[PDB]
Amino acid sequence: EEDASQLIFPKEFETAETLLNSEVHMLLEHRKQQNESAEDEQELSEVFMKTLNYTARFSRFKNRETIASVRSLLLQKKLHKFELACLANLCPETAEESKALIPSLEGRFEDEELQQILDDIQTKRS
Amino acid sequence: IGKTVTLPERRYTKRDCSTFLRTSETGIVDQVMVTLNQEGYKFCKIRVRSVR
Amino acid sequence: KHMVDDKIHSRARGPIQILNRQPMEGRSRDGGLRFGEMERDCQIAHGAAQFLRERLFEASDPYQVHVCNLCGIMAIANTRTHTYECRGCRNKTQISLVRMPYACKLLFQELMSMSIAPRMMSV
Amino acid sequence: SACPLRTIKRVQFGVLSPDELKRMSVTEGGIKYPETTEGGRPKLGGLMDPRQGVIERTGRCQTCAGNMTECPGHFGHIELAKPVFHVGFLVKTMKVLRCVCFFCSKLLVDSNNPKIKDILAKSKGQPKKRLTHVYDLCKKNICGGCGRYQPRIRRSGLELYAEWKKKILLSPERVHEIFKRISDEECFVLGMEPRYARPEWMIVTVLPVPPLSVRPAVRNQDDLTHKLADIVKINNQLRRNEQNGAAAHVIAEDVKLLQFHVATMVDNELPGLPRAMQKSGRPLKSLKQRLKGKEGRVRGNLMGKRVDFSARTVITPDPNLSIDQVGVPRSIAANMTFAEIVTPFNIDRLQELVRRGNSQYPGAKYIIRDNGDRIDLRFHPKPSDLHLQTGYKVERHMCDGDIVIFNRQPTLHKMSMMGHRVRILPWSTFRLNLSVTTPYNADFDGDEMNLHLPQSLETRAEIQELAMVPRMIVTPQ
Amino acid sequence: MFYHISLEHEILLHPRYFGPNLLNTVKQKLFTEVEGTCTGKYGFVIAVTTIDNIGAGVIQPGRGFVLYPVKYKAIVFRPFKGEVVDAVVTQVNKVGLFTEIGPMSCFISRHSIPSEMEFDPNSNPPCYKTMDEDIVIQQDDEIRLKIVGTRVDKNDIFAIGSLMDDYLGLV
Amino acid sequence: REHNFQPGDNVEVCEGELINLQGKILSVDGNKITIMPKHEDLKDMLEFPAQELRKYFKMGDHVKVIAGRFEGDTGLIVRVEENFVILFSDLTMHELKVLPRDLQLCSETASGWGELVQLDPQTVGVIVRLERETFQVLNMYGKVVTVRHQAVTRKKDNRFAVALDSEQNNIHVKDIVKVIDGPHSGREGEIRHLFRSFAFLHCKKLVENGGMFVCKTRHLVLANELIGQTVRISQGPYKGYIGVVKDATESTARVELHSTCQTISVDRQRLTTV
Amino acid sequence: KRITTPYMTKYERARVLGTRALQIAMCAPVMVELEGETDPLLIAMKELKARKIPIIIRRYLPDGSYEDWGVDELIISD
Amino acid sequence: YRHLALLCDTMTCRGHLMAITRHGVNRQDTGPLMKCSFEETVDVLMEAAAHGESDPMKGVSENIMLGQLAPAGTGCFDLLLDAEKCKYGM
RNA sequence: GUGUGUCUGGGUGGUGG
Ligand SMILES: [Mg+2]
Ligand SMILES: [Zn+2]
Ligand SMILES: [Zn+2]
Ligand SMILES: [Zn+2]
Repeated sequence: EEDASQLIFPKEFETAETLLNSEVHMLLEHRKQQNESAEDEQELSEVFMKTLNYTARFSRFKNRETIASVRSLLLQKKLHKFELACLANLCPETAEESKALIPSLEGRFEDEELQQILDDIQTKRS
Repeated sequence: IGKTVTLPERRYTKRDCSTFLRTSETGIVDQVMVTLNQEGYKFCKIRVRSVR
Repeated sequence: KHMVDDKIHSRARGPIQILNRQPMEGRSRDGGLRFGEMERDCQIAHGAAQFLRERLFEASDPYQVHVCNLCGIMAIANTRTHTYECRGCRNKTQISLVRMPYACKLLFQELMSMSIAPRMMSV
Repeated sequence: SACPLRTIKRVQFGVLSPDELKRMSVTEGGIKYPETTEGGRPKLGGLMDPRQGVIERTGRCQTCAGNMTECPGHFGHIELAKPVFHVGFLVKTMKVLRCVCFFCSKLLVDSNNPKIKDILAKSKGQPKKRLTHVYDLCKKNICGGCGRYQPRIRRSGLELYAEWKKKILLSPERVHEIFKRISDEECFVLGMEPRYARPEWMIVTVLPVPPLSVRPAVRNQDDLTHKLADIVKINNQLRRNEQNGAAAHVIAEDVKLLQFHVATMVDNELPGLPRAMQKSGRPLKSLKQRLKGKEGRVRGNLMGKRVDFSARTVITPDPNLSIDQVGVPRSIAANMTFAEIVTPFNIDRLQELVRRGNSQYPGAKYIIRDNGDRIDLRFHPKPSDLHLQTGYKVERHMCDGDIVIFNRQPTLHKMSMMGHRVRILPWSTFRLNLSVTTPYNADFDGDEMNLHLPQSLETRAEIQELAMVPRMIVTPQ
Repeated sequence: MFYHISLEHEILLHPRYFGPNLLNTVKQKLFTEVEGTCTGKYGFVIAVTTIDNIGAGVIQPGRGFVLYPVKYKAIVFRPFKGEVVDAVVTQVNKVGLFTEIGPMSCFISRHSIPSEMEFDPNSNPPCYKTMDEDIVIQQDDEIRLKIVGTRVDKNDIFAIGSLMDDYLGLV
Repeated sequence: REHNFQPGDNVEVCEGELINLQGKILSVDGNKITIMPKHEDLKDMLEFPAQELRKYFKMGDHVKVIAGRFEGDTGLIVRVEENFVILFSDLTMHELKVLPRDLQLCSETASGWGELVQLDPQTVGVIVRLERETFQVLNMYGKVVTVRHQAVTRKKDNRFAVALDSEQNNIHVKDIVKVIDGPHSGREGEIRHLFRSFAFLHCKKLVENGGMFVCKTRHLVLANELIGQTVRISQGPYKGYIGVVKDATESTARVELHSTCQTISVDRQRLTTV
Repeated sequence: KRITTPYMTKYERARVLGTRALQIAMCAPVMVELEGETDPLLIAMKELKARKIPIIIRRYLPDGSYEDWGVDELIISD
Repeated sequence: YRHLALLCDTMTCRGHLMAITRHGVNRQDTGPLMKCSFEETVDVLMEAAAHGESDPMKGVSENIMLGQLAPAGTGCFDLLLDAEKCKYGM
């Protein structure tokens, strides 16, 4: 019943704020570090480290400064947080690829401006 | 009174339908009679004696 | 002819009636005693609400049914297969276990048989 | 049980919608076969459908996988060839019928009118009261809409006669047709909730059938199942007659008998109409008879019910006991038990109580472990089972000093049931101090008394703090 | 996918933990309980590092336990439709392609793929491999694929993915 | 032929200006339904019957297999074609494809384990398939044999089963054990079997190959007569009294005294039989 | 602002003794030095006299609000 | 005098003379379940079903039928665990 | 080298406090 093209979300999931793949990578790293700093905890589950290394493989950035900067720039335009995180994790090579990737983008943003921000985030990629 | 009823269809060819003494009651069996009822089946009466 | 031995009776847990799961009647059938309406009146007069709750609900016929949260109808629960469905309003998640006397479930089921919908909700 | 346990904040009442009943019933396609079984096999679609509940002890349900105790039963439904008046909502049916238009199917007084809006605004807030004033003011003749004059509705048993003053027998089909097209706002201002009680739902197009828990069997059969058999036999006869015979008089007679059968299933105390008298020489016990009586369901099983952990024996005097003490026979104390929670403080004592067994009086009966399992001590379990650990619950026999509630009928006033402390005594009578004979109004000429053993420590503490004999020497009356 | 969404959980606490470290025991119990769920909707949970507040401890009548309703922002694992996610593959069957996202075992059907990719069982690793090795779909490589479906079976979190769109993979 | 269409099955429309619209069946009728299903964001009501319509379940849901080779299996199908339908099931790992005729939402469920039944007074078995139509129970030699509820002659399990091994370990009912050797040995298992030389290994996983194994227990590693007899009390305060023992323990016994209504519990050392 | 009576009713005492006894029964840590008493009820009464019962009583006002009162905050009936 | 006063006030708190019968007691908005417990259980329940009357479960009788702790004496309040007071424990 | 099914549903009469 849920659909991304119309950008329709349930009542609960709409109000939430989406965080990037690098963001969950950083939070998982902090959680793992304080787990190493924990007060004699039990062994962790396979699902946690599985997701952790999956986010590690999906990672494109490692420094928090760039993450803060890209989060600052990406909220300037009316780009929804789900497609924002999708673009941050994906980062294709042209605007048409982004348009064909998420079908909600079609019509909302012109190809020129979308290609501009795509080239900008690709230059900011390290 | 030990009474068993057969089942229509091993270890359990019959079902036990025995009559037991009343749970709160005790006594000495003092008179047991066996006879035939009106229609010819076996019919028994057992008198239990309890000194109070 | 009246003796104490023919009148003494005790019951802790034993047989129950078939229709409602409350204890049976009589000491010949080992049934236990009736906590009647005036006993309930005296217990609320004490204010011993917990003792009254235990006597009526817990000490007689404890039971628990799963009820849907949307509509107040009892939902199908398959605990071993670990699925709970309120077939009738297309719900499988908003199901809540509710502790009630078996007599209350019986009464609500006959009311449902009478076309009355005793929609019970935890909201 | 993976569902969140919670209390009931409120109970909403209403009328089950026919489509809701259809999508609620486990019996897809309805119940069509009066026969309860086929050669001993429980027939699906019959009156002992295995989907509805559990056929026999140690049997499993089909709708759920619960056993006899676990399964709370599931409902079936019968699709009726023709609708019928629900005898219970009959007077409500007449009142709504006279309130609304026969032909226009609109309110006899328009809601849009400002003065009528003011009249209902005085009565907004209460549905039954609003319906009462609406009925009182219509008690009009003509509708606005069409100016056809409304008839007068009269009842003769179960059928409805519409008298224009051509007197016609108002069939339930026509009433359902009238009620179907009434608007929801008209329903609300009429005094009925459109969400829960739509006008077209009192007329029985679909008859619910209860689970097997409501109508249990031994191979005797509950009379409710007998009425269901009669209803479904008449319903199948009506279906065949509509399909094949199509004679209006036999259809009308069958519909009259169907109305009689469903009404007698609901209420078997109709004046004038025949009693649903069985072939056994015994009148029926309908649902209304199940609920209404003092020995019925509400007053007989909900408000007051038979309880476990209770004793009764005659009472005799005993001046040596204190007023708050009660003598208890050995057998009575050895029979009922108080579930004690195992602690390291009492682990050794409770282990000894377990070891002594149920045979000797100062012993125990059950051991409820932490997992909810109980082990009986009459079966002589292995000592590995008898090893107690903290958190277990041991159902020790009633020892001295135990708090009991001591009740004598008739329970007139607050002192009719009082907390007492147990003192074990040889003979078979409860013993009382002579002072407590006055609050109980108890004599010693064969008086019996009812003992109650509170099972939880919370209940014991509240009886100790509220209902003990010293705490209630002075009465507030 | 990764939403910082509030989640509500109820903690049933034994009275033995009613000590000086009562609330610490509450937090530890919440961490131990909430992690690893495979319920149909909410699924896997990532909320160890975040708590909003712990509600008041209501003593249930007749039971020793206590209710601690804890509000906290959490990270959910739920299915969705019409979006494409970076993925890494797992062990692949002959006709059906098994890909993995975190611990979620995704699936792909054979004929839904465009014809530029076909299975080659004669290849030594049994996996979706192209003839020209242009894009190799095998265990532990970076790819892209979309998800439209949702699946539940006896509280085992499941889904089916699709790759009808072209040009996806190392992008 | 017959038109055996089930509620819960989805259909598709071929003709008209309403092509490729899928909706969930909400009611069932004999031949002419004129149903009003919930299509995908359709604001217009369509009343079209089931005669032309074909049974195609929607995207990603789970279906059940009634007939065919996968009889009673739950399948999940994602394919839109007339004669090609593909599934990944739970009983079967090796991928085969099943016909849409054997796909609906029937109540045959093959998701299941460990239920105990008796075939001999001593020998027991572990069931693998939990169905109302085929009770298939494994046997230790590595086969599958069908049984029935009325053909099994159910006997209550005795909880005195203490299986024991050669590594000098100690294990009872509801215990996890391991084996040093085995293809899929070394996993969690629940042991409830009444014998001393053999013990079954338990898995709730796929039941074809990697969910059952057994080998001999040499390699496993860790992690009354007095009732009714007439007795004479020859000692103690109750000396000389005559009774019949009702409940007899190893130490004490309960005696139904003939001379009095009381039933006393006396030690067996003070009981002398007739 | 709390306006309910500072005294603690017999019903409040009965309930708080019962639940404190139930808590001590399943090995909740005590709040008073024990002379050696065993049953939870007498120990709970000892805590009550010591005013060391760690339970907040939420008195529900008829208007739907409430007033949380600690057992230490209330005054013993005896 | 308190019990006489309470009887008189209860049966005169609605303006009219509330007779202690089926005719006075069951006409108030006390709730369908309490009224059904008192008298004419079937009539009250059918009227409630017709009018969609909801029972707010604020009386003792309703909670007694549903088996829940009544709003009576030992159930007219809640108990909350004083977590701060638990910090003195050992 | 073990172990739970305990004839329900009505009616009539008598009796105890
Ligand atoms: Mg008298
Ligand atoms: Zn529902
Ligand atoms: Zn069932
Ligand atoms: Zn009109």
